[PDB]
Amino acid sequence: AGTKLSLMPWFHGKITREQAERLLYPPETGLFLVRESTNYPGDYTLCVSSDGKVEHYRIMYHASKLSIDEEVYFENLMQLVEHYTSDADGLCTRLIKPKVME
Repeated sequence: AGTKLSLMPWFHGKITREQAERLLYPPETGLFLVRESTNYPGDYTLCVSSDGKVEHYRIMYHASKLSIDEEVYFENLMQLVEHYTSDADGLCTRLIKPKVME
């Protein structure tokens, strides 16, 4: 049993920035994961490989709504990933391929 988010192949839970860097190597544009900081529950960073390195997009919450750009907002993290899977909408790349959680 788990939450929907817990079962999402791109969701790695509480891993560090440095551990994400090792998971997203070698670079492959559009390979991605989301990790959570131990600082605070639901403090997420979307980590995506693009143009030979990892880009890190930290989620913010504004009145409980999630964004990574202060332009486009979502109710939850799964909606955010869904959106950027289909088009870049200003990100460095679409989220093309999950780095599958093991």
